[PDB]
Amino acid sequence: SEYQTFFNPRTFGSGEADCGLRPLFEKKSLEDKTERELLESYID
Amino acid sequence: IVEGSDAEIGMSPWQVMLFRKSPQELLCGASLISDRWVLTAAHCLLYPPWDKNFTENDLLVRIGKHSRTRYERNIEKISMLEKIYIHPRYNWRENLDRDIALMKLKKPVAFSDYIHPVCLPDRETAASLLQAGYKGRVTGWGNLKETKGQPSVLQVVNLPIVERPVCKDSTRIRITDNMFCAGYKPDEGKRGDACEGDAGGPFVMKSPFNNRWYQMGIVSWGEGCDRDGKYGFYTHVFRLKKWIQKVIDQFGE
Amino acid sequence: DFTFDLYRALASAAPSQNIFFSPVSISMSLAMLSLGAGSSTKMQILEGLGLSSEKELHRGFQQLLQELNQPRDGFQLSLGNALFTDLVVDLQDTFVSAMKTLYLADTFPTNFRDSAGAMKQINDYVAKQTKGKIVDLLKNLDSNAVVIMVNYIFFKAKWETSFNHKGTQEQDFYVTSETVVRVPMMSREDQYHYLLDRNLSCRVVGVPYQGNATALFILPSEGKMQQVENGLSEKTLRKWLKMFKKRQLELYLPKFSIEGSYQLEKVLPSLGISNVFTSHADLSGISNHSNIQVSEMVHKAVVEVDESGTRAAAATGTIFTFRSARLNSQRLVFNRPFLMFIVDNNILFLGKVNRP
Ligand SMILES: *[C@@H]1O[C@H](CO[C@@H]2O[C@@H](C)[C@@H](O)[C@@H](O)[C@@H]2O)[C@@H](O)[C@H](O)[C@H]1NC(C)=O
Repeated sequence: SEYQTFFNPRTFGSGEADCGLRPLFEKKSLEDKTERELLESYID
Repeated sequence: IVEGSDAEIGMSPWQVMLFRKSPQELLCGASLISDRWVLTAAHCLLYPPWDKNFTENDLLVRIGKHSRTRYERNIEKISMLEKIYIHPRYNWRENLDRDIALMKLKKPVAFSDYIHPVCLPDRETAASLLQAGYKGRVTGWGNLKETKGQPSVLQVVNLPIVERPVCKDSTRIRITDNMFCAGYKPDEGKRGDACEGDAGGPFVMKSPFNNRWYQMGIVSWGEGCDRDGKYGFYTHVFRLKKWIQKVIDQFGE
Repeated sequence: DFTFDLYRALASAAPSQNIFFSPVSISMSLAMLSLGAGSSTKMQILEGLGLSSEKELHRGFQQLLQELNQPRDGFQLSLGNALFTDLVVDLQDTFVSAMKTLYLADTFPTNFRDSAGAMKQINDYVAKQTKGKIVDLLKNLDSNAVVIMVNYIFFKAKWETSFNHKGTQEQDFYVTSETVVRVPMMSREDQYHYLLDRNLSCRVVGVPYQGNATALFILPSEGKMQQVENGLSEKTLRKWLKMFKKRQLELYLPKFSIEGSYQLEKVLPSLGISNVFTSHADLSGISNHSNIQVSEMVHKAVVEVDESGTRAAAATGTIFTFRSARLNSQRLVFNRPFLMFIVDNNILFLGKVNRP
């Protein structure tokens, strides 16, 4: 999962580098019940 | 949230609940973007005509929650606020343009399986994801219907982004580029919308390019909830990113 | 100030009783009286009114009386002044003229040696002038009166925002912790100018009338009425008006008519204005006769509080709707003795509603 940080931890605090990856889903290779609907909306 | 469903545990770990105090009650939704910063809507905190002006000392935030009313031991965290920053050009007199506020936690919150920050979009991700037809997700503990009808647990609803011309024709209010609208069209056969109590919450989208969740918007205003031919409006997070950066740089340390 | 010293004097003389009068109306009455007074008699009156220049003083009231005379179709205000003088009292042209010109007040020769007759003459005149709103001004006219000054004022205006007459319901009113009475309680949840005075320990709510006039209702905290009364002053009033903040309230206010009738000759002396009510009164401006004095100075104020307002009171505000949670509503119930002010640029009315 490629991500380039934009903020500076000195003022932003921690957490940006690993942002948006959920411990109980992405990090466990598990999908929630409706995210497939979102991914399917990108098909055109 | 109208026509949504119960969120799964840890499904929205960046979800933040904003409260007022003495008496303490749900005020709005909000989102965690780091262990010291939280995003919400300006109208959750300030509205001169009603003498509404919630400051750090009048608020508190609960993080890592699922239940709307039950305290969740060793899971939820309560964080006081050090300071709040509302966009100086938040247009409360007309259309709630730039409906955004940043809140700095008095003490950093520890991450867990239930508390984790959401990403803010870079230019490419915003251009790639914030497009008409693509669906994003809104979460909150607000009312289930326009007209006490409150959910037992965090609600979630997926909604499609709407073309700007359609958003504009749907309301008499002057829409700006710092706003976008979302929701299903009368002919799409499905429903859903944010409602009273959901303001300040996040409108997120999952990037298929890096599998990460990005907060594209902040639940802002609407006209009623889930009405035919109407759409909910959201603060365009990317367009206000320069302001976010400025505020964080000036007050973050 | 004088207005508040008088308030306390009246409340002290009649404890646990309704108190209600018009401060500006009494000030006018005194100013008018000073036109025929002299020496120390006049000085006491002026000091009482806390008085720039006399010419300015009278000019102000003359104009003010003209304005309150403009039938503003949104108010019901009847203000009047009149002097009844015994038949034998020779009146000075200058005084009679100044009264009619500056205060639009007439002087009427009266046969006070015929109480019943004079009393009916006076009451009938007042009733006529107040369109029937202020009747039976006098209830007991002491014989051998020399001069009787009467000051009356009726008021009833539409609220800026109406009270749904369908929301008005009879409720319990605690005149005391032991005495309860049923009174029609109006109500309306909405935003009101509100303030919590921790110093005096009372809650103050402002309810505006159609225009620049507003009513202030003060609910002291349990057992603090006396404490609030003692704190009443121009300074305190100014403060309240300045610290007001719009607040969502579930307001419960009694629907009522309140009146107050006072023999000011019995209270003003203790406030410094005594000479004019004695045999050594210097009223050389009114008459060249030596036994001239104000026998009685009657003031009667009547105000009616109802639901009537300008607009239907509702909706509006903005086209968009907030998605933040609705404002928390606080409960403010006036079900025990409260104070009331009605103010424009001046204090039109001040009183204590001990029993609606
Ligand atoms: C919001 O309030 C801020 C602080 O106001 C002051 O402190 C509070 C506790 C009250 O005592 C209030 O009367 C004081 O003025 C202001 O600095 C700020 O301007 C207010 N919001 C805005 C921008 O109007």
